[PDB]
Amino acid sequence: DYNYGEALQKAIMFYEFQMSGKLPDNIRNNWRGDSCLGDGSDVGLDLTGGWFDAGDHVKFNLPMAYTATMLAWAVYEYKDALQKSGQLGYLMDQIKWASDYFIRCHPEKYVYYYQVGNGDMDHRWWVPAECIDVQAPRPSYKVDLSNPGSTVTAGTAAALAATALVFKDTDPAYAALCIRHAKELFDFAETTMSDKGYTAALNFYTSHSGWYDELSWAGAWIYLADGDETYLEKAEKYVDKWPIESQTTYIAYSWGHCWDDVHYGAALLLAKITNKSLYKEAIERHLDYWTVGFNGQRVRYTPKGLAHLTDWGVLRHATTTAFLACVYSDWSECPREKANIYIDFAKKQADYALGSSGRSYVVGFGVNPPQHPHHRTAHSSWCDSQKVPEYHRHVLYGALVGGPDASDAYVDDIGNYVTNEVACDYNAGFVGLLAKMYEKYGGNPIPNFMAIEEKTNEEIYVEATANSNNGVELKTYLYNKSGWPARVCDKLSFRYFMDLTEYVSAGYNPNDITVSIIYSAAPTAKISKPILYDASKNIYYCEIDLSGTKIFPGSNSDHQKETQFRIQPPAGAPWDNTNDFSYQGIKKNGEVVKEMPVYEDGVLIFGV
Ligand SMILES: [Ca+2]
Ligand SMILES: [Ca+2]
Repeated sequence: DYNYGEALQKAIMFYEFQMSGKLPDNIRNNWRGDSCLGDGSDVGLDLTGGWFDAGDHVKFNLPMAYTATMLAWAVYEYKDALQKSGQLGYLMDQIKWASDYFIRCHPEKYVYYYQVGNGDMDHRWWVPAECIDVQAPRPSYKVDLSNPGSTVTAGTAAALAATALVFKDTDPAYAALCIRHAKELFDFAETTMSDKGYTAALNFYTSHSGWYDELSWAGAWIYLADGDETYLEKAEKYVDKWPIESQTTYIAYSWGHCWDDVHYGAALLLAKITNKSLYKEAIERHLDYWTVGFNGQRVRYTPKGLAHLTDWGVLRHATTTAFLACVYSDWSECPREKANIYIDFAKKQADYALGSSGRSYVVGFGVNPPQHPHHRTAHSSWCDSQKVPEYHRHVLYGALVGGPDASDAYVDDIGNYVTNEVACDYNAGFVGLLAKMYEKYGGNPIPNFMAIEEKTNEEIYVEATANSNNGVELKTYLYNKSGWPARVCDKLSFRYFMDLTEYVSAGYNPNDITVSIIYSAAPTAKISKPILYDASKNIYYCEIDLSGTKIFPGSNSDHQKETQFRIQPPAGAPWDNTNDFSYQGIKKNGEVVKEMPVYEDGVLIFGV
């Protein structure tokens, strides 16, 4: 059988790679650093934190809130299994990472920021998370009473209520904070009944289904968190506003639970809360359609057994429905025959994602996993190209990709933003599915698993050429191809070492040597007079300081800065470049000159 504990371990770790903001020191990788620390600065608020949505760096709160709710749902249903796997703490930390962010986005009762970053502006740049905020502004978008967003506020209410539910025993004060914000956001959504102000997510996370399903979703979670029947009643109030399967009176059943349709999960929760036939029949009708069929109709299946609802995020849909199948099949009121059908269906969808069709569709897991997920920071280009490097510098452990077509066909290409898309909501229900599969079938996680990668290219270094000319003239490029993690540097300098024995032995003062910047792409570039390095051997160096100029792996030729400079003695003084340490290195290998060491804020970071 497949190792569900390892899969669960990695599916949860995936969210660490999506973290935005000032990162905790207990992350388990060496290739994510601080990012987007100025989020919210355009409106005078701290709106850092949360997750980047997909392979981009926009923070879309509707799918982010959906994700957090689903992860908390996994905790709620499968806490003990998650504890045993060793991953419950990390999952809870990720849930709180998102929820802390939602709370900051809600500075007053009827004002909610639902997006940080602009989709069109953000997606123009194929650069790592640690550099994206240098390339374009990241505006903060909000809804309020004059420009409302019932769908996203209700969605966030559900996330904070679900967070309160799972934290109320271990952190009563935080749960009380979450539940208050939840009820306020619910009232906000219910008061406005409109998405008129929810515009910044157009073409990315538009709500075609509206907010009535979200109101039942949020109401049910609020009730579960603190037992307020006022919100269960409101949740049931809006059931008759849910989508209806056309040509029938049935609650819609032929799609699936996802970020833009939560009435499937809402029906399941309301079923367990009230045991009412309406909800039990609705969810059974849905799960039947996905398994054995309903009234002569059944979801499409690939020849190799994948339930194939659509071509967009097909594995996201199959694994999420499987999760719901797990929850309902574990319920005592679920008819036994179909409890077995449902859980058998859930395992097969889990096993398809993990490799039953011949390859894994989970990055970094199993047999022949995808290697080119459509993900900027895991690829980690230093020059704003999907094609450079031609392989990902990092392994996005645990990422469930979009998946194959209805014939099980699939191509692993970074440019296929459909088959190789990855996203927060793709892994959300997946985590809960793997929790149940671990609870039932086991599979040992990797002990103390850490995503500490080997650095496969030199991050920061000088490339240089030189020519002798009554002294020396240097043409240098100071590179920042950092990757572990990518980072912006603005305090970089390097040293050029010389042996001035022939010069000082002839009676000349090193301070009369001319040092000059000829040209530099760094406007702050400066060069020091010779500095004594070894009084016994008359070794000196000149410091070329580019502090003040950003050098980072991004676009606009920012991953390198050219500096041309000259070091020339007074006319007539002896000069021998051939005994100069840095000159010798340049002529040995100008590509990477260890003999011109690089310093960041005065600390050596490369070279001898
Ligand atoms: Ca909706
Ligand atoms: Ca010399």
